[PDB]
Amino acid sequence: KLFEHTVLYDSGDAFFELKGNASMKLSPKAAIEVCNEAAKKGLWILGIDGGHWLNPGFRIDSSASWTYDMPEEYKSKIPENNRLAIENIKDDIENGYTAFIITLKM
Amino acid sequence: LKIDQKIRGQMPERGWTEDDIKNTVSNGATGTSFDKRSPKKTPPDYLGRNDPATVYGSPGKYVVVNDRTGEVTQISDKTDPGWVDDSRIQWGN
Repeated sequence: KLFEHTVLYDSGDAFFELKGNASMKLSPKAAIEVCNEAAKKGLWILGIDGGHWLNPGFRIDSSASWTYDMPEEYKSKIPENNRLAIENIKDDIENGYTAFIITLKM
Repeated sequence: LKIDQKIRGQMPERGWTEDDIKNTVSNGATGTSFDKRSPKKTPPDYLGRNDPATVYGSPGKYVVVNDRTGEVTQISDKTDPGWVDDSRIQWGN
């Protein structure tokens, strides 16, 4: 990997610059940034895994796993995919989750 | 086994190949977990999940499968030596 598993990245830019798809640990702030950049890039968000950052260490919680399979005609639905993804992250924050891993269709 | 688009996309980024998953599962159950996902976690149908799950593999290198649907619900990141196993996993049973 081009990034460190021992680091909780706080900027969405790191996700793209360091190729963190489906693997990089993101702070809540960074997770939202990645979702917004995904939309701007025309990328569908397939899933978001929520968990806790243990300073250091990521512990995934399967009950926080959000999944949205991409339909055939998906481009016009990206805005909704984005909205639901961000709503999901905000709901996880309300539930005490402190880190996320995002999977985009790339 | 059922592998959705999300898991398929995660596989190459988490060190798993189609064969790795199949082999790990064929080796037999090594633990149990549960697939509890609220309706909002499963767009666009929003059915959610409330099913027992089985774990295959070992710490840091495991796959979780929904007992009812056959869906792979989680795959560990084998590229992360510090991956902390999901708290719901109970090894042995």
